[PDB]
Formats: sequence, structure tokens, C-alpha cells
Amino acid sequence: DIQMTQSPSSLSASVGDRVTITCRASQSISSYLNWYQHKPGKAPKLLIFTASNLQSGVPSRFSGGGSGTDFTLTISSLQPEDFATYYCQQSYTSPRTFGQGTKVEIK
Amino acid sequence: DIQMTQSPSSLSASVGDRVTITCRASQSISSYLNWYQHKPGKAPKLLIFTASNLQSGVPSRFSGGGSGTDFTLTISSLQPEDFATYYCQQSYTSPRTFGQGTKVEIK
Amino acid sequence: DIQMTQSPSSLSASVGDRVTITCRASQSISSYLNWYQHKPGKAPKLLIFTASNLQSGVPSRFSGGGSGTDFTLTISSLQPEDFATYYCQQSYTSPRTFGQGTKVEIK
Amino acid sequence: KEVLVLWGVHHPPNIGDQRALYHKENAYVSVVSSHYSRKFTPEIAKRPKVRDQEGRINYYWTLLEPGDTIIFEANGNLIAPRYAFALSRGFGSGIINSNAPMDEC
Amino acid sequence: KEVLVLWGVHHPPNIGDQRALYHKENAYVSVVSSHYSRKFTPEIAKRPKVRD
Amino acid sequence: GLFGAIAGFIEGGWTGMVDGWYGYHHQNEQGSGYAADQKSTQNAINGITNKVNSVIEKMNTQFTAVGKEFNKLERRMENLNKKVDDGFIDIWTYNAELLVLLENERTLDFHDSNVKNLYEKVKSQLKNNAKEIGNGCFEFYHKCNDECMESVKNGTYDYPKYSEESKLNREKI
Amino acid sequence: GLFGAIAGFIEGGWTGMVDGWYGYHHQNEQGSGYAADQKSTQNAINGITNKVNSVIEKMNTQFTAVGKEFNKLERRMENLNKKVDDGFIDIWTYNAELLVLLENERTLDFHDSNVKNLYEKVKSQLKNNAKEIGNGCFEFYHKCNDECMESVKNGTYDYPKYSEESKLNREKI
Amino acid sequence: GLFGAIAGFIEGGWTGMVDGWYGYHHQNEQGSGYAADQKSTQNAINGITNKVNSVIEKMNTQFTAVGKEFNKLERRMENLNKKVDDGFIDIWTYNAELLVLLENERTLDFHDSNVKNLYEKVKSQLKNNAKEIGNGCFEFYHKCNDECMESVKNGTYDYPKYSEESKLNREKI
Amino acid sequence: EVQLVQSGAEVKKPGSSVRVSCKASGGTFSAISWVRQAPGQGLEWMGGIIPVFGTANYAQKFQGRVTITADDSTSTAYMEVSSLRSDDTAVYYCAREETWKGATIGVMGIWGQGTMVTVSS
Amino acid sequence: EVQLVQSGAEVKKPGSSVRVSCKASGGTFSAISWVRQAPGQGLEWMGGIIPVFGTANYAQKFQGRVTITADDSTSTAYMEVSSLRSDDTAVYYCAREETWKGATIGVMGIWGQGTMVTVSS
Amino acid sequence: EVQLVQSGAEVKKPGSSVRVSCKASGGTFSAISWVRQAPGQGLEWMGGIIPVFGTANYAQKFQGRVTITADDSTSTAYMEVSSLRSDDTAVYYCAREETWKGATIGVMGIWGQGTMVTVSS
Repeated sequence: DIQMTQSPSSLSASVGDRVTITCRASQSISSYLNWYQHKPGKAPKLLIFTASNLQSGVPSRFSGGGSGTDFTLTISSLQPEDFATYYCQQSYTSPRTFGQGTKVEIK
Repeated sequence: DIQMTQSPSSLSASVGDRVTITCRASQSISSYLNWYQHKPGKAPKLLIFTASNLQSGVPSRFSGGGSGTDFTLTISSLQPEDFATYYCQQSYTSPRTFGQGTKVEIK
Repeated sequence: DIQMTQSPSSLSASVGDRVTITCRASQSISSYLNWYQHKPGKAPKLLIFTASNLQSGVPSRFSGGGSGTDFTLTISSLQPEDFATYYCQQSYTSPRTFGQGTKVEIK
Repeated sequence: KEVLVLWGVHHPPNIGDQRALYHKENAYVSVVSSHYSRKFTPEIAKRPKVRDQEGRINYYWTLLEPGDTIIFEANGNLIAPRYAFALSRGFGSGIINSNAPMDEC
Repeated sequence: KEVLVLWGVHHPPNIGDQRALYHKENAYVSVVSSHYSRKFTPEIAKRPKVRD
Repeated sequence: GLFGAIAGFIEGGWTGMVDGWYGYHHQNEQGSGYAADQKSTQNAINGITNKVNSVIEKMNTQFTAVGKEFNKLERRMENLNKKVDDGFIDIWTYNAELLVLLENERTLDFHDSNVKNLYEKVKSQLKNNAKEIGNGCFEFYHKCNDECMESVKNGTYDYPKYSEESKLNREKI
Repeated sequence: GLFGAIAGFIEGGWTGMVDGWYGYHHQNEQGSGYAADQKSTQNAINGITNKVNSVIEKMNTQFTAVGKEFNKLERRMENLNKKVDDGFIDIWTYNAELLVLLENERTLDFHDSNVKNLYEKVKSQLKNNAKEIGNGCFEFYHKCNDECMESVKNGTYDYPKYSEESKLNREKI
Repeated sequence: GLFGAIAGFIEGGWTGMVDGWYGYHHQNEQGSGYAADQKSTQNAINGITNKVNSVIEKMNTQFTAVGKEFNKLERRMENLNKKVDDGFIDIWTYNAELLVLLENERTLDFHDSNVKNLYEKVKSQLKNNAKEIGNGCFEFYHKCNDECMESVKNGTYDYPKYSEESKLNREKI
Repeated sequence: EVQLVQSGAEVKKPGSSVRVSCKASGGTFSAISWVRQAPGQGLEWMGGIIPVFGTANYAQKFQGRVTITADDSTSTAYMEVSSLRSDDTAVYYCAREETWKGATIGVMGIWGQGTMVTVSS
Repeated sequence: EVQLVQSGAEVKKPGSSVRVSCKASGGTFSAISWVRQAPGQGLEWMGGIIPVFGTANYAQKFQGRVTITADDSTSTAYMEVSSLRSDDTAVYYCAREETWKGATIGVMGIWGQGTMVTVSS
Repeated sequence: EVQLVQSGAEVKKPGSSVRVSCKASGGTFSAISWVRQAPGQGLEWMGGIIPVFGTANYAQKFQGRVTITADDSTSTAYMEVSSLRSDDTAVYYCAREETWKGATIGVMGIWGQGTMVTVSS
């Protein structure tokens, strides 16, 4: 019912850069967001849940944020082991809609 | 302290009829009524407690009701195994007073 | 921070008399007082806690009282086994200050 | 029903009692049944004194299920049963050690 | 590895079976190992009848 | 005292309460007394009876709890049986004492909650018709006969027919 | 019913509530419906899930609980094993049944507390803008569009911009 | 958070609270500070101390809990002893962990209830003299010196002598 | 379902005391009620205690002459009436106060079976 | 940390039913979510149940064609889709809904591993 | 009734540290208080910790020079005073803070027995 419009669609970078992934929602979903990285050919796995909390066993370089209709995910620095597509989920109301996918590739 | 005046005093009927037993109370006893059938030469046993609830293991043909100073007990139909005298109890305040007794006999 | 000024400083009496020990406090300590008798050359031990309650295993001749900045300890009668110095403690706020000591001696 | 059987074997405190009482030494006791077929060979020549009695005695027992059959083979040192019993099982009880007297309640 | 060993001793129901089968009475069986050194001396002369 | 009604803002109990637990004291013109609140005390007594009877009946019954005896060669067996009996007793003592204490606390704050819920029930029925005071008491602005009690303890206290009287008494001058 | 919201001053539940537990019914001009309160029901569902999963997982797992067998000469051993198995079963039955009952009560008054806390949350957000009625419902004095719901369920109900309207409607004449 | 004071309508705690638990912050003219509420925190500390010490002392003490050893022919005895030790450990782990969790919850909502009861205590003492705001704070209408704190933390806040001042400040124009 | 087993049948001379038991099957703390079935007359509740309050309430025309005690230890209710008289000839019924919806008070739930107590010569 | 062990790999003709398991390691009552990884497309949540409500919620473009059942007894989620079609060729991922801060709902927490389900000739 | 067994008697030169124990009988989490009995002077509370807060409060004329630690594991309170001086010659008393009405804080309840600590040459 609510569409998760990822923005920007797709960019490229190098090791140790500044990148921001913005998730835009039509209706306000409060702060029940998620942030999944999806390695090509691997099981997806989340990074930030509830848009602020940090999953256990995850490097602190990822810091989510924002609430309502504007959100964010601020990576402190890029390492060669976290290059993939990124999805944002809404769970404030059903159905649960994922995102488009923002890939990062070697510049 | 409160008298349970049964009404009507005594009537007769047949198998599968419409009978109503009215319990009248001077003071309002809220909804803490009871309805005991007393087989001649047998231990008494209740049918409706709190004037609405139904005792377990009792045919659904008995349906109590009413609150305050006017109550009732609406039998859906009469079968040859539930012919006896009927008593109504008040338990809103002590002492606990029973009724007079309304017998039903083969017409 | 609050000084426990015992009053009177020191008096003497006999077996079965009327004595009053007054504890004076600058700031109001509500009712969190105590009353310790200290036998010479023995471990101190309390009599009245919270200014009204009575410790278990204590003769009922001791009766504390008062609240705020004025307190008291009314001994019903004196026996030859409860002659010692007396202290009053405040515990409403830290630090915990004891008293001066009011001795009772054979007249 | 399931009866209980009691017996014993007497161990005299010397060879003299054996020789002068059972008239021959090396006397065995072999009780046998469907599920109880152990043998006793009491041959001892000394004991201490307890309750003014040198020799000793071992009281064995067994259980006879319905339809079973017990056979006592012996030629000495046997304490033959003289009043057996007839149990009815019953499970869940136990002994209480007490000195208080009996009443009704 | 830790193997298991099984065996038995036969108790004939009379001296006749002993005499006519093992050809001599008072026959002992003594299994021994590092921590198992008990002896069996089966010599019995009667039994009831079970399973024929 | 989790809800803070009993020993909270109702300082002391009443010695004359003999028929029910959560009574009243209607010092009105027609008279006085300690008429109980039949619904609330009946439900509360029902609840405590369920609690106690559940404590009794859930304990299953078996025909023995007696440690057997052993001679001087089964010290392993005797020590093991003592360990089982003592561990069962230790578990039962810990569980039973922590229960007794814990649902003692649950019983205390359940009575606290009953007095509470009754207090907010009357307060909601009265809204601003009767001002509140300490000790959980009340003060009806309007003239109040025995029919008040009938409506209050049956829950049918119709606010509007006494509304304007309270509005007048709000200032009275 | 310790807090006395469910079955207290909210007499009956709603059959149309299908998405969440602690919903609403906004009978406003633009329409109606049973929009849930996503934050409160999500937190409540989280809490009950923690409760149930803690009940499951804390129970350790071992590969046997089977009483062994004994012949007709180890009646001591058989009775002792029966005593251990029966005592373990008795302790487990008492503990499990008293648990089931006790946190059934905790679950009931936890749902009661959730409805309560929600009720005082809305009441504090509205203060005197909307009068209270029975059944835990409400009555907004001001004209109230769907943006009310947006602010109420996000907690951002700014009182001042609707204050004077309610002040006018207090008497209206 | 059953009562919904801590993490409810009091969003965050205070880092400067060092003397007591349930303190204050009187940003009055004469000064400021974090003076504790001695009665409530003393009673609360007493209660938690009773809880913890009851958890410790009720556990009885016996001189052994050690499983004995058995040779290669008492595998029945060894398995039975392992079953008793493991069942005792399993029961103790389940009971102890469910306790730790359950009275962790009881401790949390007991602190919640203490903050609550304190909040309604101050609110009842002040009635409408001081308006309420978020975070559990307050706003005295009248001029308020340090004697306010004396009366508030001793419970002797006499409403009438400050009543009319608040009545004036209600509108102020 | 508590199988109440009341006492047997007994007769006594006028002006004495009576002992009618209400021995239950399992430990229970629900209230106790006693009722008189005089031949030709209806039921009437005489006395009863609540193991919660512990107080012994009675009918306002019976107090003093009748006492009810039920030790919580055995949960067995006792029935005593002093100064027996002839017209008290009846059969006595004891109620355990327990319905399907738990132990509720103000109801009768399960009932006894009856103890014949006839006072005559 | 619940080690989810989903079913193996299987293929079936169009217009039939499928059975993909989500056998967990320990008893758990957190929610269940299923997601489709079609090659070249992104994730999208299809259906799921909450063992608290017990109701089975679904995507508004999928209801009817897909059903999810997970018996609380074994806590093993089942995956059924009726009337299979070719473009549904994908790999299927099952989520157990459990993060570090206890079992929280509205998140995914731990994930499955993948079950290849390709519908073709 | 916790039988407090304090340490023995010891003497040390001025300008050093002291170790006076307050070994209890059973595990307890009530507060700890220490008091000085200097000959001819009255009681005065020096320091103390509450095992609930865990903070170590002290008299405003003593802080720094004296430290109190009591591991919750053994519930045994330790007594350290740095830079001993002659006029601190006294006997030391330790309180466990436990009355009949449970463990209450702000009282003394039961007391120790005394440890002679005299600082001289």
C-alpha cells in the first residue's frame, strides 16, 4: 500500500568514501524502517532496524536515521566487503513493501 | 431481610409448553439471583446463577433473565424429567432468603 | 550536615523514675530518627527506629515520639539494667550524624 | 494369588554343631523356582557372641506369582517354612517408626 | 573400539545330564580380564519346568 | 501498595466494616452506616477464593513421600535418597516461600487495585459534581438523599439531573 | 482486570478489529474505520512474543527423561525411581500450572495496562479539548478532520491551535 | 512500563541524580538542584533490599550437592544419579531464570509505580494550583519560594493560602 | 466436582446438641451454606461462614441457637444447634459453593446429599 | 540464533502446488516472513502469519493464490502457492523475525538460506 | 539475626593503611555502616555503601582518606583508612542494617562486636 522509493537509483564509489542512501515513503511510517544489504548470490541481511538501532555483530560504520516520510543511512566509510544493493522496508502497516535497490560498484 | 416472593404460586402443564416463573424482590438485589429446581425427595440443584449464566451440564432450554426487582426464568420447552418446585435466592446482601416454590404437575 | 544536639546534657536518677531525653535537629529530618543506648564497654544497640517503632526484644518501657525538628524518648520507668549514654541519629539525608550522649547514673 | 515364601539357613558356630546335629558337613540349600534358582552353602566354624548366641542365621525370602511353583532342595542347614503368607501387592505405603498409641480417626 | 562380549553358563536339571554330557561334574567357568575376574561354578540337580 | 490506594491516599481502614471489604461511609442527612459495595467485594472474594483453591488443588496427591531405609553397605543409596528428598524439600521450600511472598504481594496490590478502580469508578460517575478530598473521601455539591447511594452502588448515577445544582454550589455567592 | 480498562470502563470489544489489538473508531465527517494504533500494538505483540519464547527456550533439553526398568528384587530401586519421576512430574505440574495461571493474569492486566496507558496518553494529549464519556470513548469539541488522527496516533497533537475552538464549544451560547 | 511513568510520560532520566532515585529539579528563583525525595526512595530501597535478601536467604543450605561416582556395573545407578542431578539443575535453571525475568519485570513496574504514585501525590497536593506539562514536570501558577519544596516533600502543601494567586494567574489579564 | 459426604442419620431428644458433618473430598476454601428441608416447607438458609473473611454469618431469626465452624485445615464444616426442639425435624443439606466458573460466592454450585435429623420421642 | 534449515531444491510443471519448508532449530513463536528473489528483480514480501494473532496476512496482489500455515507445535512454516506459472521462477527466502533485542515484530532479524524453485518445461 | 564476626585486634605505625573486616554469617544485601568509638568521645558515622545504589557515601570531613568496599559476592565489608594518625586510636563497630521489619535502610538494626585499632608507637 506504501511504496518505498529508493534514491539515488545507483552510484559507484571506492574504498573509504561518503555515500548516502535515501528511502522515501508516500505515507508516514513513523520509525519502523529497515536497511537490508543483499550480496549478489547470498541471503539478504539487515543493518539498521527501527531506523536508529544497530544490529548485533555489525560494523559501526552504518548509522541510520530520519523519521516519517524522510529517512537516511549514513555510512561512515566504505570497505571492500560491503558493496551490494540496498533495500528499505516499511512495517508500520501491512503489506510490507521492499525497495528498488541501490548498488555500489568499484569506481 | 429481603423476601423472595415467587409468582405464580403453582400451575400445571404438559410436555413441551411455555411456562414462566417470576421472582419478585422488595429491595433491588442487582443480578445475584439463582434458580433451584427441587425434585421431590432429592438434593436441590441450581440452573441459572447470577440471573444470566447457565450451569454446566444443564439443558439449554432454561434461560434466566431480569435484574433489580423483576426477574424471570423462561423455559424453552418442558420435558418429563424437569417437573418440580422452583426457588429463587438473593445473595446481594445477607441473610440469604429462598423462595416459596412453584410446582409443575402433569395436566 | 545536620547536628543532633542532645538535651539535657547529663542527669542522674534512681530505679523507677521519670526521665525524658530530647533530640534537637536544625533541619527537619521528618521521622527517620533512632535512639541508641551505649553501655560503657559494650556494643551500641538501638531502641526506637523511625521515631515511633519499637525494636523486637526490647522492654516496652521505652516510647519514642515527635517529628520534624522536635523529638523525644519517654521511658516509663528506670531499671538497674538500662543505665547508659543515649544517642539520636538522623538518616533523612546524608551524612548520618550521631548525638552527644546523655548519661544516667545512680542518684 | 501372589503368595510370599519365607525361609532361612542356620550357620552353626563350629564344625562340632554341624557334625553332631545334621550328622554330616558340606550341607547345601538350593531353593528353585521359575525366576529364583540360587543356592546356599552355609559352612562356617566361628562367630562372635550376640544375644547369648554364638552361631548365626540368614533369613531369606522370595515371591510366588500366580501359577508358579517353588521347590526346596536341601539336605541340611534348612529352616523350613511353617506359616507361609498370601500377599495381594498394594503399592504406595511405607513403615513409620513411632511410639504413640493407637486410636481411631 | 570398546567391544561387548556375551556368554552364558548352562545349569542342567540333574546330575545325569552333567555326567552324560560334560563327562565330569564340578565344572567351573572363570572369565578373567583387567577389571572382571569373577568365577561361575554351576552345579544344580533340579529345576521346575518352564517353556518345556 | 503498587497502586497506592490502601496506605496511600486512603490513610486508614475502618473497624466497623463487618459485612464487606470495600465499603462506604455515607454521612448524609437521613443517617449513616457502613453499607458495603456488594459487587466489588463479591468479585474480590471470588478472586481470592480462586487463588487459594488453585494453590491447594493443583498440588497433586500421591500415596508416599517417605524415604526408605538402608543398611550399612548402601551408603551410596542412603546418601542418594537423602539427596533426592532434601533436594525435593529444598525446591519445594524455595518455590513455596517465594510463592507465598509473591502472591502475598499480588494480593496486597490486588486489594489496592480494587480500592483504586472503585475510586476512579466513583470519580468518573461524579466527574466534577462532588469535589475530592484526602483519604479517598468525597464531597457532593448538590443535596444528596439515600437515592444517591442507590445510584452510586448500582452505577446508574445520572450526572445531568444534578449537574446545575453543583454548578451553583461551585461558587455559591 | 487490575487496571480496570478492559471489562472496566471499556465495556465491550470490537469485532471488526483485524489488523491490530488496540485500535480506534474515528466516526468523523470524512468517514470511519478501525485503524489500529501501530506503535502500541507492535510493542505489545513484541512483549507477548518475548514472554512466550522465554517460556519455550529457557526449558533446557536433554536426551532422556525415561524411567528405567527393574526386576523383582530391586523394588527399592523401582520405588525410588518412581519417586524421582513422580516428584519431578509433580514439581513440573505445580510450577507449570501456577506459571500458566500467573502469567495468564499478567497477560490480562498487561493488556489492561496497555489500553489504560493508551487512554491516559490520549487524555493527556487532549487535556480538556475533548470531553470524556463512558466506554473509554471521546468527544472532540473542535471540528476535527483526518489530520487529527495523524497527530493523535503520532503523538504530535498540538493543543494550542485547537484550544480556543474548544473554549468556544464549552458553552456554545 | 506497566504503569507508564518511566519511559512513558517521563521521557528521560537525570544524570545528576546521585543521592536518591526519585528526585526533583526545582528551577525556582532562589536556585536549583537535584534534591531527592527521601521518603519514597528510602521506602523503595527498603523494598528492593527485602526482595533481594528474600531471594538469597530463602535458599536453604546443605553440605553436599555432588554426584557420586560409580563403576562400570552400576550404569543404572550412574544414569539415575545423572537424571536426578540434571533434573534438579533443569528445574533450578527454569525456576531461577523465570524468577530473574519475572521479578525483573516486577522491579521495573515497581519503579514505574513509585514514580507514578509520586506523580499523582504531587498532582493531588497541587490539584489545579500548578498546571501539568509533558515529561512529568509541573508549572506553579503562584510565586513559589523554597518553602514550597519544604511543604511538597513533607506532604504539607496547604492549598488554600496559594489558591487565589493561582486563580488570578489562570488568565492574568 | 467435590464429592461431599455428609454424616449419617441420627435422632436425639429435645433440648440437646447435634453434630452433622460435611466432609468433602478435596481441600477447598469456598464458602459453606446449610439449608433445612422440613417436610412440607421450603428451603431456607440458616448460617454459613466464608473462609476468606472467617466471620460466621447467620439468619437474623437463628443466631445464637446455631453455630457453624469449619476448620480450614480439613475444610470439613460442622453443624451445631443447641436446644433442639420437635418442629426442627427435617433433613439437612450442605453446599460447598463451587460452580463451573471457579469458586464463586453468592451461589450454591454443588450440593450435599442429605442427613436425616428428626427430633421426637 | 536459530539455525533455519529450509527444504531442498525442486522443480514442477506450471499449474500445480509447491511445498517449501522453513524447519527451524528451536521452538520459537516469532513471526514468519517469506520473500521472492526472482533473477533481476528486487525483494518483495508475499505473505506471513503472526503466532500471536494467528491470522495469515498477505500481499494485496497475492491473496488466495498463496497460503502460509505454521503449526505452533513444531514452529515449522509451510509455503504453498497454487497454480504455478513460469515467471514465478525464483529462489525463496524465509525469515524467523528475531533480532538481538528479543523477538521483535516488524523487522526480519535472522534469515533463511534459500530454496531454488524454478517453474519451466 | 546475622552473626557478624569482625576481624581481630591489630596495631600499626602512623601513616599506613588498615584492614578491618565485617565478615557476616549469611548472604545479605542490606547497607553497611562503620562507626568510631574513640575513648571519651561519642559515636560518629564515617562511611558506608548501599548494595542497591552501589555508590560509596562518606562523611564530608573524611572522604578520600577512608574507603569502603564490600563485594556483593561475599557480602563482607572491608575497612580501609590511609595515612593513619595517632588520635584515630579507637575501637571500630560495623553495622549490617537489618531490623525485625525486614532489611530497612536509615537504621542500624544489628551491630558488630568491636575491633581494637590503636595507632601509637
